[PDB]
Amino acid sequence: MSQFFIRRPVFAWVIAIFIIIFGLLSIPKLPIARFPSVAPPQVNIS
Amino acid sequence: QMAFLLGLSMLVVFLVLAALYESWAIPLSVMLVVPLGIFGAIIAIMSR
Repeated sequence: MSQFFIRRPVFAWVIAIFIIIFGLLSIPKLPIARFPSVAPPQVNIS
Repeated sequence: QMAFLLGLSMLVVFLVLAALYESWAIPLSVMLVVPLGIFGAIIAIMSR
């Protein structure tokens, strides 16, 4: 595997840029919070 | 969202090309042909 990329650096940089651009497109649409849905969900019947 | 679909699609094709032919010039030469196809497409649409 590694020996394949030692002679094909452009392929390595292409996979790197693929990951980099997908992460940069993904970050904005990622919700933010102080904690995840960690506390058990409650259904209140008033 | 017609610009991002053409901006992202073109970039995907460029990166795949560079991966496939281990170079940065070959994918540029392949990308340089897209405006000609769009050219005809626009020509046909305007004419019709």
